[PDB]
Amino acid sequence: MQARKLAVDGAIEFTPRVFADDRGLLILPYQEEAFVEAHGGPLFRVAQTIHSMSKRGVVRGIHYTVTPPGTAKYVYCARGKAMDIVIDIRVGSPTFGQWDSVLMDQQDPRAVYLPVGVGHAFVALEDDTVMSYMLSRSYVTQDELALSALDPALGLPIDIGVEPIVSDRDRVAITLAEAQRQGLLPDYTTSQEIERRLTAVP
Amino acid sequence: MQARKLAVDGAIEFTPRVFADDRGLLILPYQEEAFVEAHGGPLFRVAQTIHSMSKRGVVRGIHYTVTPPGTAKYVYCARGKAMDIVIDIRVGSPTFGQWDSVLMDQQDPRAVYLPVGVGHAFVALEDDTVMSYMLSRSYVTQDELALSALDPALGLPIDIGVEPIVSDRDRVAITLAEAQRQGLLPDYTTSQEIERRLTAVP
Repeated sequence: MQARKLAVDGAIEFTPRVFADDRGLLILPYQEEAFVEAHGGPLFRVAQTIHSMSKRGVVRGIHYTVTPPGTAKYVYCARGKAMDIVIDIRVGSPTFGQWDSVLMDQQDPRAVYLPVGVGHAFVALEDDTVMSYMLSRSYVTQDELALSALDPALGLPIDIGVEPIVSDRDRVAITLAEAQRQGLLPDYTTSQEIERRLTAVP
Repeated sequence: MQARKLAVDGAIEFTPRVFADDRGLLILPYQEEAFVEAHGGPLFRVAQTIHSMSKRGVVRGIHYTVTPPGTAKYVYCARGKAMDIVIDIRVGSPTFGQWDSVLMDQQDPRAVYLPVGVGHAFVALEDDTVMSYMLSRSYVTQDELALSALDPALGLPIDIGVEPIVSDRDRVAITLAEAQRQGLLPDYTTSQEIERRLTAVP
């Protein structure tokens, strides 16, 4: 497994080796040793997993959790192809306002660790695209917020030659800048404090 | 999410609700609230995850970890269709020698919790069948053992109309009864002690 630090502080891209034989294939998308090497502590205790399947051109996001309590996540594409996007919405971060993207396909699988306090989005590049997540806390509707993924200011890589397919909840989301002004974005220091507790060595 | 106790003591089948809209589908395969209600404590800390893809007719198993240290697992089928099998190989268990099966498909997805010390096998019923696992311990070859899935004493449902595709290691694995005589099986009391430690509350 190889790890590569992303441009959003603390986010990490993991590239597992793909093992093949006459029965099929195997990857180990999350590995404690590689994870600790790159992050400095183990994964958060897992509270919930997600399996989402999307049609081509679907854009989901930008999603984040009110912080505190916040949520850290670990995601990979288990079927199909996605452009995964991490957006740094943590006020005070050295990379605040920046985003980075990871192409996730089945030939060269990659997983991404999303720190507490960051935003997540993706676009499905094929039908039947499955995004598989581990989360540090169960989804609580009241704590789950969104930002506009289509915000021309951000210029996310979510246009693939078709009209983006977006839920009304994601479509009506306020922009990063509006959320900042309203005091709705996570604080970087607070997010790192929470993250350090979630990923502490037991 | 609904939980159902399987015939192997401690193994549990979870059935998540499938949410659908014009973008696709979503399930939450692992949910802490439901899991804690059914098992009595939260999932083990996740040491490693697995993404295994198999051709139709592949039979993997029966697999278990030398105990101690043992491995507990949580598994679901993320693509394709599998007959998932849990086999109670724990000497001293009240359900020793029994097995149960869970049909894992994309229409009515089900996940299974496998206690420490049990055996696991499955048959892929479609090509490109993906089995997705969370494990309590990283896979160590020397600690990973096999039992015969074709054992006439068990009568596992693993022949589906094509010649089974089986690794050489699985093909020559000894039977459960023979492994018992040889002293190679997990002990139930030991297994339960490890499981209690892994899944303790706070």
